[PDB]
Amino acid sequence: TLKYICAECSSKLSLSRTDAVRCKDCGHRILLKARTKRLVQFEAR
Amino acid sequence: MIVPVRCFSCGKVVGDKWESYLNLLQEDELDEGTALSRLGLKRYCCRRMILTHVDLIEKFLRYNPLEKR
Amino acid sequence: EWNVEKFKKDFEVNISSLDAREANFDLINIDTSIANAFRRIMISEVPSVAAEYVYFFNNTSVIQDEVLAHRIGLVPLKVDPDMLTWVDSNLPDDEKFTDENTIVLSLNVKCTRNPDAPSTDPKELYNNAHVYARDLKFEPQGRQSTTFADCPVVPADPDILLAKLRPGQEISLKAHCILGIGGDHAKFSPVSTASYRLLPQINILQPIKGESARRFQKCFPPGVIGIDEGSDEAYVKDARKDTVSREVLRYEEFADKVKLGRVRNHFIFNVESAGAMTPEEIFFKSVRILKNKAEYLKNCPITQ
Amino acid sequence: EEPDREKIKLLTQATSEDGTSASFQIVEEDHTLGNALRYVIMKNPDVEFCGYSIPHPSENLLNIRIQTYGETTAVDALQKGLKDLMDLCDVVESKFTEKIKSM
Amino acid sequence: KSLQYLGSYIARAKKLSRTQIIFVASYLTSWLNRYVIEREEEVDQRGGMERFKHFYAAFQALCYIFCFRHNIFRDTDGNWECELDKFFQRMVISKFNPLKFCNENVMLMFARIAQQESVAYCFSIIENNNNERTRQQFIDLQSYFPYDPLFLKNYKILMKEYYIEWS
Repeated sequence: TLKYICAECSSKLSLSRTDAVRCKDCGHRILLKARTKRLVQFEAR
Repeated sequence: MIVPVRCFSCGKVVGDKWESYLNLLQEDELDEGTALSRLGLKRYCCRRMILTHVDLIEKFLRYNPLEKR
Repeated sequence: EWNVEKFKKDFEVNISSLDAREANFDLINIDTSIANAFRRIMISEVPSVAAEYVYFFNNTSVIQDEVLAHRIGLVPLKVDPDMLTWVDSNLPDDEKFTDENTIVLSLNVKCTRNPDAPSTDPKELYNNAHVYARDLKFEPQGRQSTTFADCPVVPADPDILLAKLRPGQEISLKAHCILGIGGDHAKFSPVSTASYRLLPQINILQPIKGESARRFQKCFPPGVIGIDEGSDEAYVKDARKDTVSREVLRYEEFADKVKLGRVRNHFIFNVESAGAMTPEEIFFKSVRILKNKAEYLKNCPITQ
Repeated sequence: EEPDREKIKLLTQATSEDGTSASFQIVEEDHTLGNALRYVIMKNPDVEFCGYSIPHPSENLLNIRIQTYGETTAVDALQKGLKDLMDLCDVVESKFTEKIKSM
Repeated sequence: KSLQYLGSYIARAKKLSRTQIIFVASYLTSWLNRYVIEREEEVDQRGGMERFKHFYAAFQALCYIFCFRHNIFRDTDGNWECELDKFFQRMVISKFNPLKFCNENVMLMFARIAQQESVAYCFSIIENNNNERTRQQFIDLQSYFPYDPLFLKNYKILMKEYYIEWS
């Protein structure tokens, strides 16, 4: 499931459209995106 | 950041001995060099990785973006 | 006049010490051109197992993607070669990793806070905060249900500190392994320090007995010069205990009464280990790779 | 039977048809075999000249030259330079196994 | 290339006269013995064997006449046109070694016919090449036989009447 991160209270809340760009456990504005299980590959050099 | 795996010049694996100097001064209670001698301490082409390392990963981990407070 | 029969009658090996990591054995009357090449091959050309391609399905902690991808490749895996075989990069991705060319590893760790009371030991304070090397778990791919059953792929020093974590964070990866020369990258290196040192030889000229002999004792490593009295004045105990400091060559009293030299064919190999192989065995690999390199030119015809 | 003809190449822009003077361009090599091979060739007394030179360390090439007095070509001197270096790597090993077993 | 075109022309042509074969090889032996006076003691000067590229490709193309057209050269008795166990048997042991500088395949066909035909005995000298053995594009002309069989399944039906096969 796509969710995001509240930068302030550290509570992972998702975001649908026609919604406030806010937190909802605190009242914070700036909000950052988390990652999920996705394949990335690297050389060990 | 964390302790390097391999000695840069020589190449001995040095992710091994980072942890015995509190107990060298709390359990063994010595001064510096007596505690800097015994436990497998051998070459000042890689004895630096005791004295030289900073281990800045402790200062990052307090900035967790994933926990309350 | 040199013939290979005559090499055989004056070549000696003095294996002074032979441990499970750091072997130390002397040689006699071989040229430096051969003896460097044994040092040359033991660093580069003896192959070893190392992690090559790291697939992170999830990396969340503070140690970044590419840094921890680099550290896993450095991990010396206690698996003898001539179990895997080489990779061959003239064929695509889904054909490049088989059951025969690739030990397949994986690592899954999540950290969460343990209820504890405090000033608090950060092992007791968080579950799985240290990611040691002994959390890397071998996954048996293909026919590897009995052909690595006696020897599961264990990191040769299982106390390598791969990461530190905090609650919320996780690292979920899958790292393949491969067999490769050390001449490409410095993680395939099957030796800590492959080195030879050339044996010093100390020449005295005058009798230097008495009070002077005590200041010829102390200007060297202690197991080098032995005094009895003027009877047995100052004999060389060990020319191997001494390394070249030349402490005696800055004094006035011994400015000319002693000279220093090297025995120009008596090597002293030191061969440490990477933790995968015994050190005398990687010296056997080196002396046959050069023989593998000698026959292969002979088995090669000259076209133009 | 599949030859691998990349590894030897006799540069005919330096080789006379006397055979006593030639110039081999090895690939995939370095100082590792070169000094070790050249020391073996210089014990054959019919070899008047033998030296190696890596042209440039970036590419993995190797050039050795052998001149002889006659009555042995560079190729008949190259092979005995390789025929002995096989045996010289066995006199090391066979002397070495016999010293492990006495501990 | 033209001599290389000429050599695999004769032995890969069903419809010629049995004296049109001769005059080609009559001239092609005439040129190699017009060749004897001039450039058969110029060999040992300071130069290379690549001076004579024109020679060996001609003698290659002459050997490919004899390889798959030899019984036409057979006269009533079994003798040869201008004594080919004296013409070839000189140039087998000449001061060029043309046994070495022609193609390896067609010279292998030559001695493995001249053994079973008694014109030359050059299998010893091809064996006598042990230690001594602009080149890469000189192989590629000597292996270019222009009259190889057609792999395409449809036009050889026409050329099943004008052409000699590998048999």
